[PDB]
Amino acid sequence: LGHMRVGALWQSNANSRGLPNLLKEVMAAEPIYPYTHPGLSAKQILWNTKFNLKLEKDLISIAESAVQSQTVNKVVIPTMLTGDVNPKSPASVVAKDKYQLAKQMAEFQYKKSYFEKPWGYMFAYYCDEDRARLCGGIGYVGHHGGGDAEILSYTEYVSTVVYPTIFYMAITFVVSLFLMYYYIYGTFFSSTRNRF
Amino acid sequence: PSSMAWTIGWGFYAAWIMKETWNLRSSSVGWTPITLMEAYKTKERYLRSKAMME
Amino acid sequence: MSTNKNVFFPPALHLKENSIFQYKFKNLAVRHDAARLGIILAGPTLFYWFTVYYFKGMPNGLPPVLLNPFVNRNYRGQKRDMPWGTDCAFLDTKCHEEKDTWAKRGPFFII
Amino acid sequence: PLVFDPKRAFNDEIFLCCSLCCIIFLIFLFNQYEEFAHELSFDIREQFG
Amino acid sequence: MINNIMHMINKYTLTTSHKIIGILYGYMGYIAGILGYIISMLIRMELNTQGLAIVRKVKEVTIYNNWITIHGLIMLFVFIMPVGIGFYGNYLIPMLIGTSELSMPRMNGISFWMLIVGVVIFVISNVLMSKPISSGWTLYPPLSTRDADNIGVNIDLSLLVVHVLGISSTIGSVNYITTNKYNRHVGLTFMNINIYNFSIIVTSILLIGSLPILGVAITGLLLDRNINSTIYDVIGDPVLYQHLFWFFGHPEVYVIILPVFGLTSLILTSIIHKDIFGREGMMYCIISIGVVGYFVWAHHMFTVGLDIDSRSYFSIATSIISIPTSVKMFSYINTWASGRGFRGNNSSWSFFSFLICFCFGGFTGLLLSSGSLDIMLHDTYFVVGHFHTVLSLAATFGLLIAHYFFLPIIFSYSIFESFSFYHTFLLLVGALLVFYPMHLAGLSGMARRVPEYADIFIPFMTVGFHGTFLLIFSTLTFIRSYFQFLSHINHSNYL
Amino acid sequence: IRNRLLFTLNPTGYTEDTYVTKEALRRQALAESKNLWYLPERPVVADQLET
Amino acid sequence: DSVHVFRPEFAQGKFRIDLDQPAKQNKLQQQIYTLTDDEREMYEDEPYIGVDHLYEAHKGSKENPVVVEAIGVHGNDVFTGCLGGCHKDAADAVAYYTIVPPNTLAVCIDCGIHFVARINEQLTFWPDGTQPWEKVDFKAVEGFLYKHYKYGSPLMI
Amino acid sequence: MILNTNINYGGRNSRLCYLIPLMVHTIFLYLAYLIYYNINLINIYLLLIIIIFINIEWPLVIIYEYIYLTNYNIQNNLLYNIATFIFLEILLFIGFYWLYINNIIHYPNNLPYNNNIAVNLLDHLNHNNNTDICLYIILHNLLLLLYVTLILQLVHRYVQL
Amino acid sequence: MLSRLLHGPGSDKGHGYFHPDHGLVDSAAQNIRGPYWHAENMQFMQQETAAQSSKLPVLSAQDGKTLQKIQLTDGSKVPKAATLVKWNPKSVHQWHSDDILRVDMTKHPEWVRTMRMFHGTVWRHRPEFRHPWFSRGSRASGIIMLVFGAVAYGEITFGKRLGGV
Ligand code: HEA
Ligand code: HEA
Ligand SMILES: CCCCCCCCCCCCCCCCCC(=O)OC[C@H](COP(=O)([O-])OCC[N+](C)(C)C)OC(=O)CCCCCCCCCCCCCCCCC
Ligand SMILES: [Cu+2]
Ligand SMILES: [Zn+2]
Repeated sequence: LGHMRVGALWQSNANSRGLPNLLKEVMAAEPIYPYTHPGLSAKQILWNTKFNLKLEKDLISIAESAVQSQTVNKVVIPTMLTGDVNPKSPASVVAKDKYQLAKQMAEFQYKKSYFEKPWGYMFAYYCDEDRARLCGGIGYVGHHGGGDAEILSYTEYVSTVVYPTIFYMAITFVVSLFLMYYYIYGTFFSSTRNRF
Repeated sequence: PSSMAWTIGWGFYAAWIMKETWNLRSSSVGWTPITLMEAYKTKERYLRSKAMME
Repeated sequence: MSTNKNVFFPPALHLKENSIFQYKFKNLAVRHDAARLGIILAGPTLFYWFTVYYFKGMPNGLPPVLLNPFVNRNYRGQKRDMPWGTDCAFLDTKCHEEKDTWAKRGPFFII
Repeated sequence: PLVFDPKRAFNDEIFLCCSLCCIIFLIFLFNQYEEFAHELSFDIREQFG
Repeated sequence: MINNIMHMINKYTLTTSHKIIGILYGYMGYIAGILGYIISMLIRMELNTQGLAIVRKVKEVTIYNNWITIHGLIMLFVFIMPVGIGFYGNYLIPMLIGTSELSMPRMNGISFWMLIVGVVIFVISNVLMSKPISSGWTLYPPLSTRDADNIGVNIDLSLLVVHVLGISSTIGSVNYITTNKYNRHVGLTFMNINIYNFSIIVTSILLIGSLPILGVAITGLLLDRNINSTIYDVIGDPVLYQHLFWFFGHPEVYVIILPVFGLTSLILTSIIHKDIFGREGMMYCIISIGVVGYFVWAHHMFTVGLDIDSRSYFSIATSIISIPTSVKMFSYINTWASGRGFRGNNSSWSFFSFLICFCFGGFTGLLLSSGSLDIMLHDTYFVVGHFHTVLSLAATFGLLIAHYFFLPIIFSYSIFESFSFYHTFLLLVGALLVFYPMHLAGLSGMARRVPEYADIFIPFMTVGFHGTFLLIFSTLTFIRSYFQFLSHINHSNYL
Repeated sequence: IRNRLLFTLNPTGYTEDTYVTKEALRRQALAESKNLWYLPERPVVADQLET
Repeated sequence: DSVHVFRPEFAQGKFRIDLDQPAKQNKLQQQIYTLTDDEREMYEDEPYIGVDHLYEAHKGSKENPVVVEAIGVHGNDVFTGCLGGCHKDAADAVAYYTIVPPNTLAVCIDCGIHFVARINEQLTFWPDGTQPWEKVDFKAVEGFLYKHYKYGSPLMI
Repeated sequence: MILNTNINYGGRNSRLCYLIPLMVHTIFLYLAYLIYYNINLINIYLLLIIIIFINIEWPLVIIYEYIYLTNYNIQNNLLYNIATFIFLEILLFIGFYWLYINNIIHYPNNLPYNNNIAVNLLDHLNHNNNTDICLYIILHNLLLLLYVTLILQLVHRYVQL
Repeated sequence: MLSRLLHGPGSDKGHGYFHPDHGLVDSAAQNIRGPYWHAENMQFMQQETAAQSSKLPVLSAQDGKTLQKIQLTDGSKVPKAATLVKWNPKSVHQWHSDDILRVDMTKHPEWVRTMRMFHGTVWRHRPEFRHPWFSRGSRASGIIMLVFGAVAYGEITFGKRLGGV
């Protein structure tokens, strides 16, 4: 029977490889709490966790008691079309006045400095790493593409590459027809020469 | 075509089968005198030819 | 919950006819199929035997066909070895008896 | 227990129809075999035959 | 251990898994191809030399005739259909439509082992028995039936081999059609399936319609030989036999070629990183070629004495079938443009050679379509040049594209590109030196199926000699490359 | 060889790897019940040639 | 007057699974069709319904993703896909497939769409005629589910 | 509890993957041996017994797979395959009719006998009449087969309703 | 019509597929919600429960109340004391009612054969293995055919038919 497995817990096989933990891959052998809880030691972190846990318990109890023992003065039933499972979301994601524009601009600047450039650099590294993985004779890296490739849109390509090519093909067609007829028969419109 | 068309077609097929049955039997009966006459004629011709050759 | 209930104890349904048969012969498709069957039974079959009765004591005077003449008795010198050895047609039972054709029997098994 | 029931078998339409069709097919086979041997003059070694 | 041996045998004999049956089909197809190539080398050595250098007798030319007939049959029925259709058809068809197995799983195993019994009977009859069949792959009577050199049971066993091969192909065709029709994942419409799947479907439709007629023809041959009937003798119609055979015959060649088109399109989509140009057009052209191929069969019979109006009709129909193939060629040429195909890839260069050689073969075969001009080119080496620059230079290179593409995916090892380049380039050059001259030898008047030729045809056969040496080099390189593919390193040191 | 022929006479019967004799059952039963006085015995160990 | 009893369909297994819950199984095996060329032309010039699309969050946002459900084994990667052209710059010739871990937020950076392919296992009662005909409670189901989670169960193949 | 897979019939390994090919091989070698030595290597009844016994596996597996593995997708596949098989049989009959009628549609023919008119009373119907073809019995058999077709269609529809 | 000949909607492309008038009926609907195309000319009968079968091997998996709720009938002659309930189309629940009379189709040979395939035999993944001796015969036949083929090849090639030695 060999080494039969015991239980049926998850194993990384061909059908499943799991969801990678990038945080542990990057922060390997380095603590995370100096970034998530700056300036605190382990005992302070534990004490803070305990204090906040008790406070959260109290607040949750208060909220549940409130919601479960309040008198109903109004009933709100949203309007939806028949056959529709859920009502449409009443929240819009587009700024309407200029103050909302300024608020979203400040948010965008922060996000750019702190959430978008990190994504860009991570993706650039991922692309280069895929290249390195496929390099060295394993895959077809460097066989085509690169940064010197000339990428053209559909309109540019058809207008500047396809039509001139077909034009040259047509001219070649006519010229070859005439030259081949002359070569074989020795005339242009009279079939064989010295015969008719 | 509907079911009525198919019933009509089956009726026509039955009529054709009946026609063929009757025609076959009547023709088989009707060729007996002709075949007998042909046999007698060829028998007579054979005997006459043998007599002449002898 | 499962449909197996109606498989184990299917409902019983009430008819106004003495049997399903009668009830099932009110559909026009079944009626037309029965009509076709009756057409074939009535017309051709009863007529066939009628002709058999009408010409029971009369000859079949159709002239015989002419297959192979006397001068072509050798079939132009063509080989005529059947796969069963002799030179007899498969269903010419009488001709087989004049050429055995069955003395060369094999074994029941490979040996 | 699983026991064959001739009563139910004979009170079933599919059993009757298939048996009748098999019988008619056997009759047809025997009749066609009877015309291949003792009816015809031409064998399988001819042009039309 | 007995348990391990029985497990292996049962794994490869009781299987009904499409992947396993696909690899079995591929292996058998490659082996049959190699055997046919060896026989072809014997043929070429007979042709390359003067004075019957190999057979040494005029009474023994039946050996050469056996060679040509078995070469034709092996290469057509046992090499290119098991590889083109059986191998990638079973392996890929369920995968591309997102299903588990083909419908009728058992019939797949039945099909493969029917192929195997056919190969076994054929090899035992034509190798281990004396005086085999010597009538070309087109088993024309009365040569096949009424002939002194064809009396043994080897001929009958070969005919029954043709029967079993037909049975296997029919089973495969039915299975492919049924699986593609009903087993597509939700959201995949019939005409959006992969182009290879559609080509397999049309090939299957071709095989279903025509094989029973070939079965009838071969049974006629068997009955003539054994029951001593005159179906095709002097009181018969050898032309009837030819009509039936060729009603099967041309659908067979289009069956051979269409899956190569499907595979080439699929692999192109994979290796150029761009979709097919005019996918709908290519699919419709495939189905059009499939349908039109059923109305042209008698273009192989322009000299048997057809009616003049029938000759005109068959030339017309051949032109009609020419049209959609041109559409497909233009679609391929435009597909390759604006792509990013790998520039050091045996698949890319094999595609180039496939395209060029197929265009050349199509043109040469379009010359043969005209009835009148077929008076001067029937049963010459022009026809051999045609159907070898098609079969042995386009269909073969399509299978080489598939081979150099799917090996890293089936086995998980890369491909030795330089080695494979040597193989492919020498295969191209060596074949072009053997087959191209045949064309100009056909026009000059050389007849086919002859081991000895007049002194006027020396240069063509000298060029053929050169080509045969190059072909030997190329095929040895190929087999050695594959052996090296599955072998670990043999030298290693410290630098 | 003969052993293979012994268990194939009953196609629905056990095989060599799943057949247990009465003595083997008794030994397994003694082993399972952790009797103090059951002194386990060593199976006959064979070298290469014997096998 | 007579009594008739229609002959029931006795088949079990896959057939009885299909006939117990025809909505779910039909959903699994119901073919849906895509637009032809003229239909694509007729669809591309249809109008939006209201000005909501100018304000709301589209279907496929980081907060309103496209959640899809497959059947399989827990933890097995899910096969999903587009029909192409969710964006102007994305290909549309043929369907494009994807292999993604289950129960995770994935983003297609071809079109820009966030999706939640996830797996629901089709655990069903052993179809041998012992299925329950009336409402069942959580006890027996609790035992079966515990055994399946800890050890696994056979496949209906 | 069981885990439910796709609707597709996954498939089972079987011995029919090689038994049917071996049966074909046996039949063809039997024919070859009968051709060579004009005798039977194995009794024909024994051969037919082997052939019948090999093919009893189909109904058994069919029963046990219908009881357990069947749904509408599988049924549609099976019915489409049945249709294709019927089509193949039709094509086989077409090929054999082609074989038969090839020399009959072509009216002119070189005959051993005379078929011109005004030479004998019966010559003018020699080529266009094979007057031994058992027409009466053929019509009787036709009636039998019409019986079978109509009865079977009636019963099929009746049970289907 | 080609469309109707090839089992399509027909002339009207918005039309359904089933035509129960000429035998093209819906098996799924019949099995799940009964043949509602016979609804106008058939009626359920309403008033021996199924509890007598509560101890059988396959019906013991059900609760006692479930079998008590089911009422049985001989299934041959109309119970003269039983009222008639109209069969209502478009109602998916009337086929599952417990108030209507039913018939115990558990002694049907097909029922017994199915449950035996599930409850009366050891489960084999291969139906051919479900019959042990037949599988033995089949593998023996395979070996016999192999031997026959080998012997025939040997005899035909060498010209000696093994009967003289
Ligand atoms: C698919 C069919 C096929 C293939 C591949 C070939 C391959 C070759 N054939 Fe032929 N041939 C026929 C089909 C084929 N042939 C037919 C039908 C006839 C007519 C028979 C008749 O006339 O009666 C014929 C007849 C024929 C003749 C007739 C001679 C005569 O009639 O006078 C000659 C001689 O020159 C010839 C030569 C060759 C050569 C030199 C090769 C090759 O050596 C050249 C290319 C070599 C290859 C390398 C292909 C082999 C591939 C393998 C190595 C397997 C590996 C797999 C792949 C590479 C994917 N062939
Ligand atoms: C897979 C193999 C294969 C393929 C694809 C073909 C394709 C074609 N074949 Fe042939 N053929 C054979 C395999 C094949 N053949 C074999 C094995 C034999 C010999 C059988 C035997 O006798 O032994 C044979 C024999 C054969 C003959 C017999 C000659 C003779 O026996 O007398 C003829 C003649 O009609 C013929 C014609 C054609 C034509 C017209 C095509 C067309 O499909 C080709 C059309 C392709 C194009 C035309 C190219 C596209 C062109 C353009 C890019 C545009 C140009 C268009 C215009 C000018 C309008 N083939
Ligand atoms: C003898 C001539 C070549 C005969 C072989 C022709 C192949 C026939 C088709 C079937 C293929 C079968 C297998 C093929 C095996 C390998 C064939 C082979 O030799 O391929 C390599 C040959 C020769 O390649 P190459 O010599 O150009 O390679 C040098 C290029 N780099 C920089 C990468 C080292 O293939 C081709 O050249 C085909 C593509 C033609 C495009 C020409 C571009 C020139 C290269 C860039 C230089 C700088 C700009 C110059 C300006 C452009 C003006 C010309
Ligand atoms: Cu052709
Ligand atoms: Zn997308």
